[PDB]
Amino acid sequence: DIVMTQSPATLSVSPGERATLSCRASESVSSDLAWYQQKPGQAPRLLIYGASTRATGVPARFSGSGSGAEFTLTISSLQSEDFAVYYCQQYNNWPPRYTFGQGTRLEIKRTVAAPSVFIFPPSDEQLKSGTASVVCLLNNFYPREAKVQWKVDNALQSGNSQESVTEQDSKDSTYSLSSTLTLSKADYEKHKVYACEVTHQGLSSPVTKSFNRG
Amino acid sequence: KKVVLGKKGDTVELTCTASQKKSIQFHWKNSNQIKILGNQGSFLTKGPSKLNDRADSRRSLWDQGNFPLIIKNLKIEDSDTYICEVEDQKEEVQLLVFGLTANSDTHLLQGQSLTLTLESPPGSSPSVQCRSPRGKNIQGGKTLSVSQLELQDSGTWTCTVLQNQKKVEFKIDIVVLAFQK
Amino acid sequence: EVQLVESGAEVKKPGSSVKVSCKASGDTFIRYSFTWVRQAPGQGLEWMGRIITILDVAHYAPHLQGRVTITADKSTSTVYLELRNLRSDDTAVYFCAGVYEGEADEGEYDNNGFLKHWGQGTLVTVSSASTKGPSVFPLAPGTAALGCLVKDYFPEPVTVSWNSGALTSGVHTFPAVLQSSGLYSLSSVVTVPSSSLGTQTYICNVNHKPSNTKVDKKVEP
Amino acid sequence: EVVLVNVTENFNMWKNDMVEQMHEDIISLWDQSLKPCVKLCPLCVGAGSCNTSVITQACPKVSFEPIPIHYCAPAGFAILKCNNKTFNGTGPCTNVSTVQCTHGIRPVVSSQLLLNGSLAEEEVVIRSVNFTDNAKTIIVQLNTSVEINCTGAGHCNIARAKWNNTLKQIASKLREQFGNNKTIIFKQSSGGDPEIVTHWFNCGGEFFYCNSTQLFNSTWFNGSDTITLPCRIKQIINMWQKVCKAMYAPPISGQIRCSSNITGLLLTRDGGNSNNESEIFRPGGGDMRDNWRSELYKYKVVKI
Ligand SMILES: OC[C@H]1O[C@@](CO)(O[C@H]2O[C@H](CO)[C@@H](O)[C@H](O)[C@H]2O)[C@@H](O)[C@@H]1O
Ligand SMILES: *[C@@H]1O[C@H](CO)[C@@H](O)[C@H](O)[C@H]1NC(C)=O
Ligand SMILES: *[C@@H]1O[C@H](CO)[C@@H](O)[C@H](O)[C@H]1NC(C)=O
Ligand SMILES: *[C@@H]1O[C@H](CO)[C@@H](O)[C@H](O)[C@H]1NC(C)=O
Ligand SMILES: *[C@@H]1O[C@H](CO)[C@@H](O)[C@H](O)[C@H]1NC(C)=O
Ligand SMILES: *[C@@H]1O[C@H](CO)[C@@H](O)[C@H](O)[C@H]1NC(C)=O
Ligand SMILES: *[C@@H]1O[C@H](CO)[C@@H](O)[C@H](O)[C@H]1NC(C)=O
Ligand SMILES: *[C@@H]1O[C@H](CO)[C@@H](O)[C@H](O)[C@H]1NC(C)=O
Ligand SMILES: *[C@@H]1O[C@H](CO)[C@@H](O)[C@H](O)[C@H]1NC(C)=O
Ligand SMILES: *[C@@H]1O[C@H](CO)[C@@H](O)[C@H](O)[C@H]1NC(C)=O
Ligand SMILES: *[C@@H]1O[C@H](CO)[C@@H](O)[C@H](O)[C@H]1NC(C)=O
Ligand SMILES: *[C@@H]1O[C@H](CO)[C@@H](O)[C@H](O)[C@H]1NC(C)=O
Repeated sequence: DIVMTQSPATLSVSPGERATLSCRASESVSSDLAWYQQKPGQAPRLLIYGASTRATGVPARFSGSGSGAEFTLTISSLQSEDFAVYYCQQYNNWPPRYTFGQGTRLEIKRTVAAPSVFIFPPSDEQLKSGTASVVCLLNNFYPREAKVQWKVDNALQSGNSQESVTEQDSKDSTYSLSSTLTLSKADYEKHKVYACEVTHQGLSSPVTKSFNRG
Repeated sequence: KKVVLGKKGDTVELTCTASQKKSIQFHWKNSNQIKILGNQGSFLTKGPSKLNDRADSRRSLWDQGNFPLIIKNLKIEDSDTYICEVEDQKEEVQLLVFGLTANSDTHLLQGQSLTLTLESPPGSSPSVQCRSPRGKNIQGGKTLSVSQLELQDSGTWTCTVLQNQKKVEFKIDIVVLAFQK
Repeated sequence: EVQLVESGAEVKKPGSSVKVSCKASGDTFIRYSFTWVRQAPGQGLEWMGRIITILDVAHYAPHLQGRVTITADKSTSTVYLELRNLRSDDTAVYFCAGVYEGEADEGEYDNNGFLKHWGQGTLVTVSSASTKGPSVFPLAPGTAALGCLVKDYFPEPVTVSWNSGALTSGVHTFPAVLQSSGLYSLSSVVTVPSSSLGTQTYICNVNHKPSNTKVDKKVEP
Repeated sequence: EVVLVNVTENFNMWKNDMVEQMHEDIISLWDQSLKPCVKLCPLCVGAGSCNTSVITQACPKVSFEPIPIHYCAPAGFAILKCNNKTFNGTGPCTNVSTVQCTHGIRPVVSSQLLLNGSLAEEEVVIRSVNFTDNAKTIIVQLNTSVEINCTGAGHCNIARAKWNNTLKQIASKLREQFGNNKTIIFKQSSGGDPEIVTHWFNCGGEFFYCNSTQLFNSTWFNGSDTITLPCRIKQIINMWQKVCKAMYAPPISGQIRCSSNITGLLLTRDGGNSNNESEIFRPGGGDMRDNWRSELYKYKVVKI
């Protein structure tokens, strides 16, 4: 099958500046190439088809070029509503076996902002049900990349936590992240100090937030 | 000597079959030799008849040696003798198209009259019988009339037209209003 | 231009089949081709197949060939996608999409492979899990952080507001994670002035439509 | 080639196996040459319901350009040729010879107008299996060619003076067949499939559908220098080989040009019970055997 590859995976661009997105095909698809924009929770939106033709309702600042196996989408000056994920699609083959690239996420480049870190012990009500969830919150940081590690009695934890990250904030362009450590009530009561250690470009040294059970 | 009865506004399929299961040259004409429809190889042709806009066949049947004349939205004046000419052979069928309507499309009162009028093609001698929901039976020729409707006549009447030993059925919805004393 | 409206979310056990629909309004149906594209959580778009509506002929992606059928009902201007022998990895949002092909009724057909018009999407969750509402636990509190842990529900989605919609500033409701139990979990947090903790009451409102469950939870120091 | 002295041979162009043979040959040529992106064919009988056979395949854009075909004697047979310059194709031929092969015949597929064929040597000739039967196609063979120039940009041009001269000659021949007091009227196709209602042909590998109303709208024995026919190139077509639909890819050339010579026509007469002394003729065709018949009428195959 025809494999479509986009680069980079993530593009960080300051508001009002130019963005250039790349799409490569594993073989020639001529000019049968479309570009789509997709925002979180919405359907994709057609921007460009035939490699360079703007669809109706698409502003002139969007421009597609290329042919064969190499294509580019250029956004001349990024507006707030242009930050989104972009996909390329080839539709050159017959019988039809159309394929999409894996997307380029275009996000807002801002100055580095360290996270504010908070820790939440399990509630008494959840403890009553036999489970202990411990929540570590990293609030309003940039860039998105962060490292969170759980230590219980200074023992490094593995395989008992899950992270979730918000979409980029529409007002301040930051991200937030939760890490949740889950153990049974029994295991929870077998240890003393619960700590999440946060590593981030905005921090000189790793930040630790902790509590002792009870 | 085939006779087919049709209902005004409905669709009728007139059959024509060949000896072998293969697509060959066929043509439908009317009694005045006006061309209705036929084929040229794998293509449909339509002639300068009054049925032109409403005539068609089923090409998916031609390879099986069946060449129907399908007439949609039947009109009374479509009544005629139609001839299918296929492999040096003529298959004849007389189409008779009938229409049946009530005197009004509006709701009627108990004790009011209902008159049904059968629209017929020239030369036809149809007899009609209509039966209301309560079992009230009326029969006649061109016009059937009930003097006084009962509340129990409200609903679907069923009318059977008899022509050339064949029959066609019309259903007509009649509303008769209830009231309080 | 055509508007595409899809049918509602589906929840299926692995092995089941699903049939999703998409009603096309606003233009002449047979002049459009229609395509189904799906998107698994956190993943990209996957082309599933496309029907040449006027010809009633559909073509499918190789990886799905055999268990997918795309049909169209010209009488109701509706396009259907059926996916058989469902696997948990068939969990995705399924989009109906389409494009104008020219005066198809007069034999003009561009055979366009791009997609101009899109439906809103239909979530299809395929899982061994049974529908159930969440447990809601407090995440007790210059600036203070507090929240609600919304745990052990199925399927997606769940909706969260604070103080019946009167509080939106500083709120972060995280995307759900799928736990090893096959049940979803998320947290909703909000930062508020510390001085407020002793006067202003904070309630998270949690709505899970699939189980018709609704929970309000007061979060206190 | 070799004249048979004092031999009289009966010919029947309407029952000629050479026509059937050529037909099967051209069907094969097209099936191997012009492949549809999608092909849909009906399949019925059994259980009750009907079915549709669907084939999807690569459909390369190719420029179709007919090459002349020569038909030589099949093993065990001889080809006889009628030498009579004006022969109606059905009856005894007094001047007949044996030939090794037919002349070169370009297998042009089209409706309404016969293109790039052979001209009558003497006067215009009309042929039918039964002129009295309004349902039977009339094959017209011109004695003078008329250029028709078509472009993928959406039209065909024909010289109005030339076409009008042609019509007069055809009408004269038709009233010579149907009655000298007959008014001859030409009218547009009365309806049916697009491939039959329009002048339909293939040019540069594309299927053209040209509105021929302007060619068939005159009254005889009762304008502008160029007649310009509006045309449409289509991707979805009704196939001539059998009852199927095919879809082809859109054009890739921006300069599609063809210039052909009209050398004949396929007409049908309205007929019908009328005391009126006029005859109506409309462009016809569709059965490509008539196209082959227009060239093969003077040949037959006999057992040696
Ligand atoms: O049919 C699978 C086919 O689609 C591609 C891209 O066109 O990948 C899509 O589907 C994958 C599996 O569902 C997803 O993981 C991916 O994100 C999505 O784009 C090809 O990779 C694959 O051959
Ligand atoms: C018969 O036709 C041939 C042409 O093939 C011609 O040469 C010959 O003179 C004709 N015979 C007669 C009797 O004229
Ligand atoms: C054609 O053949 C006929 C006999 O069938 C003959 O009398 C006639 O001369 C021929 N036609 C012409 C114009 O030579
Ligand atoms: C065709 O010509 C032949 C003579 O070659 C003649 O016998 C026959 O009757 C003609 N047919 C018609 C209908 O003119
Ligand atoms: C063509 O035939 C017609 C009779 O149909 C005749 O009047 C005309 O002179 C002929 N033209 C030529 C070039 O022989
Ligand atoms: C010729 O056609 C007429 C008109 O339909 C018909 O009456 C006649 O039988 C036909 N002649 C032959 C020999 O088939
Ligand atoms: C058709 O084109 C030819 C050249 O190929 C030209 O000689 C002729 O005049 C044209 N005929 C028209 C436009 O009728
Ligand atoms: C052709 O048409 C002209 C008008 O365009 C008409 O006057 C004439 O009689 C017709 N005959 C010939 C041979 O041009
Ligand atoms: C051809 O053009 C004429 C005159 O404009 C029109 O009446 C007729 O319907 C057209 N025929 C078609 C579209 O086949
Ligand atoms: C038919 O021809 C007449 C004159 O011969 C002309 O006035 C009229 O416009 C034509 N009709 C069509 C449909 O082109
Ligand atoms: C059409 O015939 C004329 C006269 O014989 C000739 O000049 C021209 O080359 C021919 N055109 C084509 C396309 O065969
Ligand atoms: C007729 O022949 C000419 C010249 O050989 C060619 O260019 C043209 O394509 C032919 N027309 C058709 C429809 O085959």
